[PDB]
Amino acid sequence: EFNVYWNVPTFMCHKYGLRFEEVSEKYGILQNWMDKFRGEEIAILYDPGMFPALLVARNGGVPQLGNLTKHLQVFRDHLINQIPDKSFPGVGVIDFESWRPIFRQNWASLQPYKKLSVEVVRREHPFWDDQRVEQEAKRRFEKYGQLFMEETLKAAKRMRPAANWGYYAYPYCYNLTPNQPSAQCEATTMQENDKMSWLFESEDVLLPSVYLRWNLTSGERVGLVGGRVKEALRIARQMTTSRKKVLPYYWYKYQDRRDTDLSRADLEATLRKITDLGADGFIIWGSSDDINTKAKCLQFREYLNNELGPAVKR
Repeated sequence: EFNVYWNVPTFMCHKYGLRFEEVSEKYGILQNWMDKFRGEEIAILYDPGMFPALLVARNGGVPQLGNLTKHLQVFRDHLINQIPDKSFPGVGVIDFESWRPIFRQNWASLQPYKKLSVEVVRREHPFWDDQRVEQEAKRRFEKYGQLFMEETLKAAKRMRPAANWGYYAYPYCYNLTPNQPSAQCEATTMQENDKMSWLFESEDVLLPSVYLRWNLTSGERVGLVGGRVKEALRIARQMTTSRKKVLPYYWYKYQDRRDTDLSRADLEATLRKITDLGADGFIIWGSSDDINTKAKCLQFREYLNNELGPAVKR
């Protein structure tokens, strides 16, 4: 079975008389009833609850200073508000992007999580040797990072047990990065994904994000997708406990050229890579900002009928 899901917020175009019925009627894409954003096929929760984050530190900033009970209470209300049907049977996507639960992977723009972790240990234990400080910072961050992510996922699964739940973008790969220029995932990240059974055995579906970059060759764009889909399939077949579905998150815009629609050549080669590798389908995502006016709705509909729809159909 191969299932393609509509996760583009075309509900914003309904006020203009554009209901996007062709998604399911012509292109065979699974679509929520009445083209609702959240429905029986799929529902994404954007930054649900009150995950500790650095924005100002929200709920502690780093997970080891966070209030878990506060987060879980808010998360419960957000889930119930957005997914009122207890019997929701679709793909439930938790979109939590503040930090990675692996200390080492909080690089570049996520570096402040590493720094704050160490600062807190140093302040509390000024006379601990540096190795002890570093070790403690990593340990505490990973311990509470795991607690927040695993407890939230457990709560979602308990409250909505008929759905298949997962976190957006995990597992990570970091291919075509400086440090890792080839299309293969970073080796240390592969090892860290292998030891993250607490997350992957609990998830029902793996959702690697495979958004293309414009500043890459055509072959490199396929490689970006391929490396990420292979990482998710390895982990999906890994898992001791179960057989996970793999549904890559796919965007019709370039991640580094956000106003530019994917070319037909790119749609064809990358959607072919996803299917050829044996994924269980894919999820087409869109940003609200790209279809929040009638003219944006009509331009997106033109792209859907000109290129995206046809490519997805076959």
